[PDB]
Amino acid sequence: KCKKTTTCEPLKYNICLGSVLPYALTSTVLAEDSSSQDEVHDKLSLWSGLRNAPRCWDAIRPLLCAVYMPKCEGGKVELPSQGLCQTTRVPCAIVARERGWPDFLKCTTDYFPEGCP
Ligand SMILES: CC1=C2C[C@H]3[C@@H](CC=C4C[C@@H](O)CC[C@@]43C)[C@@H]2CC[C@]12O[C@@H]1C[C@H](C)CN[C@H]1[C@H]2C
Repeated sequence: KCKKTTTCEPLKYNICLGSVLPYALTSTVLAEDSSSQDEVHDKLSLWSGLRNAPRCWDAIRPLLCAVYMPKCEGGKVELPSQGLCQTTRVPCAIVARERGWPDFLKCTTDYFPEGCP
């Protein structure tokens, strides 16, 4: 569905690349490059190397937050939508040409299901 069974843990940080998150629990299961919130914070630091291109940086940040620090509640996590995923393809093409999107950040419907509420 638009949710995935997981383990909820309390957010280590209330902040995701400049934005305050209106929830308290999260999970790392969507970010398949991170096995803890420490590594999540690490990989987000690396993602911050993109803020020299405000074009992509303004687009990719909701995506990064939705994937790396998603809202968890009752053993499930909110999955990022196809709509959100698609909006980053063009303005963040620099990511694709210089190293390439990780598989969990590519716009397949398994990671980013269409028609989410
Ligand atoms: C910021 C940046 C990126 C960090 C991203 C990478 C996509 C995938 C991952 C995997 C993820 O686990 C960690 C973050 C990482 C490495 C993306 C590629 C483009 C760029 O790398 C260039 C380096 C260059 C020196 C300057 N310009 C830099 C930027 C255009």
